[PDB]
Amino acid sequence: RLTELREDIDAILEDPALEGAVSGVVVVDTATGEELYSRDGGEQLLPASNMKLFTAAAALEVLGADHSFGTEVAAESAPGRRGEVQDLYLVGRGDPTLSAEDLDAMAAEVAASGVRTVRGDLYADDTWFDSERLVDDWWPEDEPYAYSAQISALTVAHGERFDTGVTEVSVTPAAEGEPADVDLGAAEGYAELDNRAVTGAAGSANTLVIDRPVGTNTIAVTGSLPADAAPVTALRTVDEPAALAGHLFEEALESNGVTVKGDVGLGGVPADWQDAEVLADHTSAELSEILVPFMKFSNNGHAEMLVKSIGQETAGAGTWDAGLVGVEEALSGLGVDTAGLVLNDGSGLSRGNLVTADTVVDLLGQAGSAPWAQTWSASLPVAGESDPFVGGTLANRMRGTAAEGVVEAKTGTMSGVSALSGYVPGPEGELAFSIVNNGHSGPAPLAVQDAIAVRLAEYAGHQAPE
Ligand SMILES: [Mg+2]
Ligand SMILES: [Mg+2]
Ligand SMILES: [Mg+2]
Repeated sequence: RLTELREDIDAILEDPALEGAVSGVVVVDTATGEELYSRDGGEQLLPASNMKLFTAAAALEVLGADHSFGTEVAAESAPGRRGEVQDLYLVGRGDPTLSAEDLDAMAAEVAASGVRTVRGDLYADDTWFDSERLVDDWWPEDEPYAYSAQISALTVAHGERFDTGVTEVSVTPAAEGEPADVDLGAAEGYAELDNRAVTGAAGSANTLVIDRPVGTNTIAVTGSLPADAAPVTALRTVDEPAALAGHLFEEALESNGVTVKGDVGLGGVPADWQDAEVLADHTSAELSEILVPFMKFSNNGHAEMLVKSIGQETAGAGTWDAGLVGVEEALSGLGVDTAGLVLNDGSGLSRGNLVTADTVVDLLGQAGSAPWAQTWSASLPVAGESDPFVGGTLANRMRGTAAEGVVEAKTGTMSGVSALSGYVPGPEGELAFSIVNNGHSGPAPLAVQDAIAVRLAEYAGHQAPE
């Protein structure tokens, strides 16, 4: 039975899509420790978003499943008879799920505290983390796109998936020959608009492009949107997420009847403030709950903020250098052998990351016996599940196979890198597997990955739902 499995996986790995590729493929029975399959398990390879497995485990170790994140509003003293304050600070301590609505609610609280006039300036304080926005080896051509959002302790998260440091751009066709309409979303009045896009003839070709040119806070729209085309909506990153948070808060205060006389900018609560008066605050959901949108949808921003939050907890340092050492030490303390690990970020976006399939499987086993095992597993994509908050990045994979509803695994794909690692429950055992592919030059080998996970589900004793 074991020999059949090995031959079938051998055969799957002979696929032409893996031409020139190196593939770490390890399968283990977690009840015994029996190595069911091992090929190039000690080989160092880029994990892409499989890196988040390491990040999430360390976050749960260091911060705890019950950890929550805070945001506050502070003035030098409370408002008095006149209901006045001078300068005002919006202070973020790394909430990756802070919404525009959360800002309105804090603005309401400011007003309820007796503030009627902010006489001075409004500052956005993101000093809980450093101001290093992007990892060294991240590619600047990726910068406009949501997965490459700048990292800040104070950032507005968009939508139910909580994509941080972005605005939603909507482009709507007008009459043929007239410029297309561009709505910048939350960044209206913050980001600059360079709209060069025109409306094309009905039935013409859609060539619309939405950019943020490198080193600018300009949304540049070019090309042609057909008069009969549906509006085009895209998430685009902004420069300095905290300053957008400041702009949005300004508008919320005004909206809530608080007049702001001064300017909006970046700044930290002054050292010489004797006893800051906290006029409003907000507390995020607990980490266990945050893990779900983080891991199901592979949120890069969440991982990096969690890394800087680890640095804060272990060292009082909201930085990648401290956070990344914190991840390694946490993993060691969990029992994971971290010899093959090279940590350059938390998300896996960095091409400077290295793992081995043996290390991933090692982690999968150690996480399984950790007190937080259940919140950890609930965060992972479940193969072929149609509800996006359940299926995640596996929503449209392995449907109508034995893996559907059973395989829990994390994905990770970029140019020349693809990975799938997780668990296979069954009337036999809860198998743990890692598949890491590097070096292929066509599409990512997702079908090869699916084929292994399905064979494993079958080996485990499962059948396709019909
Ligand atoms: Mg706090
Ligand atoms: Mg606005
Ligand atoms: Mg099944």
